[PDB]
Amino acid sequence: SGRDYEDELQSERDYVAGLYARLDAERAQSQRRYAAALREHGGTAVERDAEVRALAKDIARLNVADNGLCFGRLDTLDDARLYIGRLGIFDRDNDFEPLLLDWRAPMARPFYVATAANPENMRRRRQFHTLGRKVVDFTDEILGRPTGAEHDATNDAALLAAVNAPRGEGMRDIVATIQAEQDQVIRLDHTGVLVIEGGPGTGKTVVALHRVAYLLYTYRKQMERHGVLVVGPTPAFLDHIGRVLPSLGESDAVFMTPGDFVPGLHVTAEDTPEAAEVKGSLKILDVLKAAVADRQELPSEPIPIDLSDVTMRIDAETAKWARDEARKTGLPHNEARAEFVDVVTYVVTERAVARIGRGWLTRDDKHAWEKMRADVVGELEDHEQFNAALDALWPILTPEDVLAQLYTSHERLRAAGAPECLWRADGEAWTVSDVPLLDELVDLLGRNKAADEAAERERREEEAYAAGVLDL
Amino acid sequence: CYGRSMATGKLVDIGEAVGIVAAQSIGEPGTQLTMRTFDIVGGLPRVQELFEARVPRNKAPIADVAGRVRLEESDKFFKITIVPDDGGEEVVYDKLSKRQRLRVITHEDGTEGVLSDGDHVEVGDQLMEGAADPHEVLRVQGPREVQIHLVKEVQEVYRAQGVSIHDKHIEVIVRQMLRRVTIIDSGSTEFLPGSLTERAEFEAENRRVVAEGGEPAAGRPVLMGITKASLATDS
Amino acid sequence: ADVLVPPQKQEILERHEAEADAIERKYQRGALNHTERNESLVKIWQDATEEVGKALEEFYPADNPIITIVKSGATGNLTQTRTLAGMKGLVTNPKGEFIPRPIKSSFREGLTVLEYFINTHGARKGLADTALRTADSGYLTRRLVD
Amino acid sequence: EFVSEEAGREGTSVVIGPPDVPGTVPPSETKGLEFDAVLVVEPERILAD
Repeated sequence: SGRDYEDELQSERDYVAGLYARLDAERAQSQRRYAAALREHGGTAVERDAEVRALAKDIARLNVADNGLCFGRLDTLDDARLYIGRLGIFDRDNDFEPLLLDWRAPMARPFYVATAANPENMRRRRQFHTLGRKVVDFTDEILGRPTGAEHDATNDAALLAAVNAPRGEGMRDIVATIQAEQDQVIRLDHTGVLVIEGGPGTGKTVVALHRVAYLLYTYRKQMERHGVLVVGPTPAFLDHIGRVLPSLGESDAVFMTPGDFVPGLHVTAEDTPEAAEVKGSLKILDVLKAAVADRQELPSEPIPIDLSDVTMRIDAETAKWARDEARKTGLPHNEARAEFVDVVTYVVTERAVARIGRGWLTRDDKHAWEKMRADVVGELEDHEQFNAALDALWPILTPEDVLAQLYTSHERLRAAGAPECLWRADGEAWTVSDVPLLDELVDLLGRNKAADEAAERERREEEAYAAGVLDL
Repeated sequence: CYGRSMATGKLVDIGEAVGIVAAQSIGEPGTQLTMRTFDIVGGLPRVQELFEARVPRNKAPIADVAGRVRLEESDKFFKITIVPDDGGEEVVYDKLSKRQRLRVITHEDGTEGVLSDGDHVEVGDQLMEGAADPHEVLRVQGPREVQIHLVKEVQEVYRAQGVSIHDKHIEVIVRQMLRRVTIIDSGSTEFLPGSLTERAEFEAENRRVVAEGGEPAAGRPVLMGITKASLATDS
Repeated sequence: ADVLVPPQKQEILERHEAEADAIERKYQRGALNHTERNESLVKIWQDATEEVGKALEEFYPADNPIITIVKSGATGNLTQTRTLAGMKGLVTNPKGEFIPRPIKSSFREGLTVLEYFINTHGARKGLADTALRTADSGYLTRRLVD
Repeated sequence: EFVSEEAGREGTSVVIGPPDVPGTVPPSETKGLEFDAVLVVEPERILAD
């Protein structure tokens, strides 16, 4: 919190003010030429449209550029300032001397990829922490040996300078070794999985962030539309990261913890006890698959059908046959209800027409379509018992309820190869260890179609009744 | 109410078809307007976006209340909170993409610039640069102000592109776009709820009902488009 | 003869080609990308046309027929007058963007082969669009009438 | 004392301790951070936790 820092901060604020002034003026003249081209333009309709669109793109680019224009700055060894940003600003008067570089330039490269052991020609690197137009603070990152640097947000420079150790080989002049290690991590060409297992006191997190910057610049063309997912143990640490995170130009990060891997809910680390160590393990998959089969309950008592003449047709044979065939397609549970119903209805219509309707003495044009159709339909509409019966056998269910109907019953649990240390009173005191079991379950159960159709239908006729209902 | 016919230069006559006149006066210069690539370019697309009461792409939120603003901003987001002047409940607009910058005012004097904290806000005022949503205006401000806003926007579009259309044509069409009500509480009337009833029939029905005139029919206006409003016809 | 060419045109075009050279020097020096470059080139050869038209306005007498038919409000405008005695300037690609290589020749001097090739794009785009435009207008009118 | 003297400093000074004690946080929210001065109290309850 020195004074030289205030001097520098004010200087940089003045410079960015000048940049924003030029940006304001270019927006001004661009809106002016835009209005003009819109009114007359003199020329032809196609030239008019082209000029209109071009000036609109200029307006949009500048409008966006207003939000964090200058990322930072470079001081080279020949003492030539460079200012990096999301917009190129040149002076048309002094032969287009760069006042602000675009980060996508072959000359703003020693800002993502430069280290303290393999710099390019640089002596320093600054980052600026902006809100929308204001330079709150900045941090230097000297690419070499520091002595004391006013503000860094990690103080790395004053620690890298107070290294007091016995003379000798001395691990090759302590600083150089650290710098070369970091360089090896960052300038590495694997574009796959890297592990930086180090320890305390070595800056592994900052190194990882510089690594991510190097990668997101180098391969900014496969990424830049995907993101950077950064998980962590606590939102305090995540805000710390977000606060000393390099550019990631034109990309965006997504911060997370184990606990918010799910869309919507943010577990506050309830930390189910050590027996849940069997949840942080892949065997649990079986359990899920075995707890998602105990939901295909088999009828013990025969379910009564009352289609005005027909006897109860579904029973252990029918339900068993249908559950087996539904498990015999290799796809999720809520999409398998389809085959269950297809089979039950098949064997309750084709095998009830030739018995209860009248019987035999017609092999076509009555058995094939007519009684077929009547039985089919009378069954498809029985949303009271037939469908309640199915929902009793093949329930359309969801991840948020299986863990609850499993962690409590103590019988469904035993029917899943599951142990008994995972039983708890409340089935929705969701912990950290049962989050990945909710993301794994949406892929075993999947998503039906019928229910979604009916639901969006009702939703449509609910958004149409509130305002005016004539939709057709 | 119409005024003087522009052909005859005198007062309009009785039996003059003035809806077709407006239709044609708006259509004819349509080729003189910017178009879509075969909003950002506000030509025929914007006119189609208004006469059909469509939510815009660059929608801007308006003030449900008067009062002053507390402006917060974080990474890529604005959050405004309107502390009213009466002393009631403040409202908030939180997920405001900093892409849409703000509502610059450029006041007559002092060079206001952007909308800021501690500044004042009238009802129906716009906070973001862009294009308000007619239905919001309708519920907050009301039908008349809806109509006026729509005419202002259409004629802005045209003016910016060198076309002279007297606003009474826009007004005819708009009028026909806000010409109905959705009933809520039938009252003592021969009306169903959720139905679309023409405001004049509705007034005349809940007005002629004076016998036991202690609970008449209740209805709320609805903002339709020039294609639905042609489906919701009485013939 | 009545079609008169400003004499200042050459000074203008060379003064702007100087700045274009500067830009391309940057590009080859790495301080500039391949799109920002084209943006600057366009923003340069869009002003040269303004200056040529201004000169043309300040050089044509008033007894001239090509300026009389314009200033009388009879027909035309000064953009065509520039295109004819000045310079067609910039032209679009079939996409709809610009081409940083302008047309520094008029229809009086005579466009070269390439200039005459890259000026067919927008022309055909117009002759194509000019039915879809009518159709959109007619659709809006049909609605407004219904 | 630690707290109000560290206030006399210009660096973060978070304290760690078991959950029962008030005014001190567990050692599991400092998981991947750094501070300037740190005070840990009751090493053994947290060791055996």
